[PDB]
Amino acid sequence: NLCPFGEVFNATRFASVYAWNRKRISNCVADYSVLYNSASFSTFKCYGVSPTKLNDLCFTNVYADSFVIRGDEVRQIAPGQTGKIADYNYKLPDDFTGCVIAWNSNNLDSKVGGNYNYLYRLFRKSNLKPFERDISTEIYQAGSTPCNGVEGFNCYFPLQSYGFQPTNGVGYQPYRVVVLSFELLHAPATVCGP
Amino acid sequence: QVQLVESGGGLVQAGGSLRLSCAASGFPVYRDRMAWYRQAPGKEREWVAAIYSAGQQTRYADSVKGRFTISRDNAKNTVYLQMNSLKPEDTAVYYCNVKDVGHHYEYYDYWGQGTQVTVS
Amino acid sequence: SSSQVQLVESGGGSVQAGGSLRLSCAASGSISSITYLGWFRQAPGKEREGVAALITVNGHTYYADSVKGRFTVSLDNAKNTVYLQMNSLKPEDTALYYCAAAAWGYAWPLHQDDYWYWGQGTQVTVS
Repeated sequence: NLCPFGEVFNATRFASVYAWNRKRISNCVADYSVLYNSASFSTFKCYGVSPTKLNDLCFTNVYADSFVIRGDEVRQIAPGQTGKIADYNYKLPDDFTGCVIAWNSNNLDSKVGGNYNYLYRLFRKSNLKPFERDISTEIYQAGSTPCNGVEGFNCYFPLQSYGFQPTNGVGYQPYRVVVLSFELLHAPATVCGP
Repeated sequence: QVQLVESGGGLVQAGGSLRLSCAASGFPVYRDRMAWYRQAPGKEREWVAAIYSAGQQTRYADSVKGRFTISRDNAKNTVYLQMNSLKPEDTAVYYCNVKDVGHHYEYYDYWGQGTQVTVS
Repeated sequence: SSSQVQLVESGGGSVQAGGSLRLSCAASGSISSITYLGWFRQAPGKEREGVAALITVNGHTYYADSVKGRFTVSLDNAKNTVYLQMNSLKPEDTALYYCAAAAWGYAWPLHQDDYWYWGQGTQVTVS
């Protein structure tokens, strides 16, 4: 059984970063080299392991999280980061073992007149936990007074739409991002290389 | 460049109705949030209604919760506010509003000129 | 000093506009762990930016727009040495040039704040 990475990487539709999607990978053989050597990604960072040794390793599980952000935010998808993306949308553990893979997706996510379909969370009472997912859509209470389900003074909608315009600079562009997380449990390893 | 134009207000005797229009250009009308606000003479700008692309689709202030209905039209890139059962208390200038984020992660609030609604 | 990768760069100097130079960067240590070679640049009064990059396993290259079509980055595994051929030089290329090597994969654009093994920096002047 070859690991089904095309289903995640070639998925026709990607989630907004606040409702990021997750698939689990187990009991298969992954060929990382064909992803790494592919020339289809502008970022392929790894944490905890060298990308050149991935085909020699075995893991208990793999998790493929995927979403869309802007390019100039791919640096926030990494342990120890801060800001709205890492704090209210997608947090990585300090001891993250995995790899982050990102690419400009104007191919599929460009829209004449603008694409405002991708959203990110703006406010939160506390920071996310590593791999927590907040998809709620309740009004955010930024004051001592309850909001009672409506906007008002100190009461704001918590999500913001990216203004992906064809005219934008190279950093304010839609980037599809896939995070492979390698599970290092004290268990049999079911996902190995060739 | 982003642009919002309100239209459709005017003079109405109580119990009447109007349909305010917000013509948007520079951005698709399907997006995170489009809101309608009120400013009466002497008072401060008041949030009235809003439509969203995630979560509950429409929200309304308590004072208009059974009388107004907000809707979007993607063909004409417009957002409508149907106001029924109008009262003198609804008399104000009506604005539509969107919040955009920019290249430097800054937020800016766009508004139109507004339309006057007078009820008697 | 205690880093398992050591870069020594050379080939700098001055030259007149329209001329060419060839910077070289020779590594010693954990050669096989290096995944990515980036050339950075700091001109007078500007931050250190990214000029060019080479993915070691691939040969794939990236170039900033200010040097696109004039600079060429290339690899030599016989000598464990990466090269930056700078053609059609103009005075705005006057800068301290740095080579840097990563082991964590690759990422474009280059970013100073990633973890890099750094070279010493060789001067390049064009008038």
